[PDB]
Amino acid sequence: SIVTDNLQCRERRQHPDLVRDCVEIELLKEAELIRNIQELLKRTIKQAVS
Amino acid sequence: ANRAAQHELEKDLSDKQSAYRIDDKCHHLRNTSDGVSYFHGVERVDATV
Amino acid sequence: LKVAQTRLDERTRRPNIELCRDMAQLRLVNEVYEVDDTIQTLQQRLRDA
Amino acid sequence: NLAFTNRIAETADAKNKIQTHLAKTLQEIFQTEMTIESIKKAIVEKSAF
Amino acid sequence: NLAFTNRIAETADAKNKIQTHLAKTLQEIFQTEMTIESIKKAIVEKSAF
Amino acid sequence: DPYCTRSQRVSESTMLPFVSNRTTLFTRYTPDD
Amino acid sequence: EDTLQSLAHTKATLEHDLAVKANSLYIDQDKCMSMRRSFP
Amino acid sequence: RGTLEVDFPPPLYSDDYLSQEGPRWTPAIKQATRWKYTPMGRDAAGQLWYTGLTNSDSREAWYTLPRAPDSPYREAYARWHGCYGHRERSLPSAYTQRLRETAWYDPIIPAQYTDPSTRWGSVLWKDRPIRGKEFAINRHRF
Amino acid sequence: PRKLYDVARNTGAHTSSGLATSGFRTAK
Repeated sequence: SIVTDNLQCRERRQHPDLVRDCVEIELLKEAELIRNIQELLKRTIKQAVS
Repeated sequence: ANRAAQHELEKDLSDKQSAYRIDDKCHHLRNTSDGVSYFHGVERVDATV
Repeated sequence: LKVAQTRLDERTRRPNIELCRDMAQLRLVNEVYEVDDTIQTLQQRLRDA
Repeated sequence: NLAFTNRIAETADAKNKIQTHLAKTLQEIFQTEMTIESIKKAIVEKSAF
Repeated sequence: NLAFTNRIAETADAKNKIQTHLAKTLQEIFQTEMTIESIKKAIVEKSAF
Repeated sequence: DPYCTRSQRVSESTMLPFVSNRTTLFTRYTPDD
Repeated sequence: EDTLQSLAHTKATLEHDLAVKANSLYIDQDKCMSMRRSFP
Repeated sequence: RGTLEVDFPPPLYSDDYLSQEGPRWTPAIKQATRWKYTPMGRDAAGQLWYTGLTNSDSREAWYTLPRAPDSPYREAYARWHGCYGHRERSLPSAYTQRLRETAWYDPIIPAQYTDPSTRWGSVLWKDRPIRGKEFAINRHRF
Repeated sequence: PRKLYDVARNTGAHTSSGLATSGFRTAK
């Protein structure tokens, strides 16, 4: 939730600075890492209940 | 400037035509159709912008 | 399940801005999980019979 | 005009190769389906034995 | 016992249809009370002209 | 030079913005790719 | 079953490739060369 | 164990975890104003412009009914949002909040209160066959 | 060939700017 709010607030930038820079790259990487980890957790908990 | 703004509208029209083709071929697909097969794992992926 | 799987993934090659998380995607992944759970329950009833 | 002639020729060659490969893939898929149906009938007969 | 069971089911469905008809009629009388005032507003503006 | 800038020249020219409303960044490709 | 799903994936890939090359031919041959035939 | 006889087609669904990749580029959101630099000539000037959703007759009621020529109202987004709200009200809110931008939504795709099964419920009532002893089907829901 | 060199700076298979050879340009 914190990461996606960061994405909308940083993406509403004024026109001479709306860039694709080092901040956007690591923000997108962080969002994908979060989704990957909370995909792995479901598999782990199902193996636990089995 | 008039022609450039035209070209922007034409590009939007092209994207919407491609979307119409894909989603119409989705919607009119039926059970007991010919082009159906298993594809495991596309419900796991969600890459949308 | 075959028909729902093909309906899901042929909406993956979509154009750039048209690649939207429509309600169709949510409804289709819920369909996939629902028909999966139906399959496991019917398998267990088969074993009990 | 020369560059246009060369580009049209190259991409027409690519489209013809693609269409041949698609036809071969469709025939392969159909007779693989007949193969897996044969395996299912064989398993049923072995169960009876 | 069967005679009471079917009679209760029938009269309960009649009562449910009466429920839904009353809800729709209350929504309708709210909407026409909302639209009865714009006539008076129109009359005031026409008096000004 | 007054004619060294025209609308046909700065319509071509690239340092000026002339921006549109799309924010997606398309990619280009090389023929060997 | 594994071989069938791999073949189905390659079918979808070749079908999208067919569509994109057909549109590229359509542009480059039909809409772009009419002006070169005209030459005002 | 002994000899087994198997007859059912399908597999168990969840298997073979895969290192999935991700979406490319920032999500788009409606902005309230934008900036345009329109004539490609030596005469040129950059101006900002109202995207129409801020200055809008956002409330359609009996008092705002007549409307005005100079009022910044767009018919296209109005009709589309009317039919889109008609569509959206049928869906439950727990799925509707996935159409909101900020990711407040649950990591579990099925909703918990809708689902009759228990999420990771460790118990399964399983019964063995012993001669002279009842086989009770569906002991969960008595 | 100024725009040819300008496009050829970004001509590889990566996220290129708004550099459309005629017309408008991406905002990002």
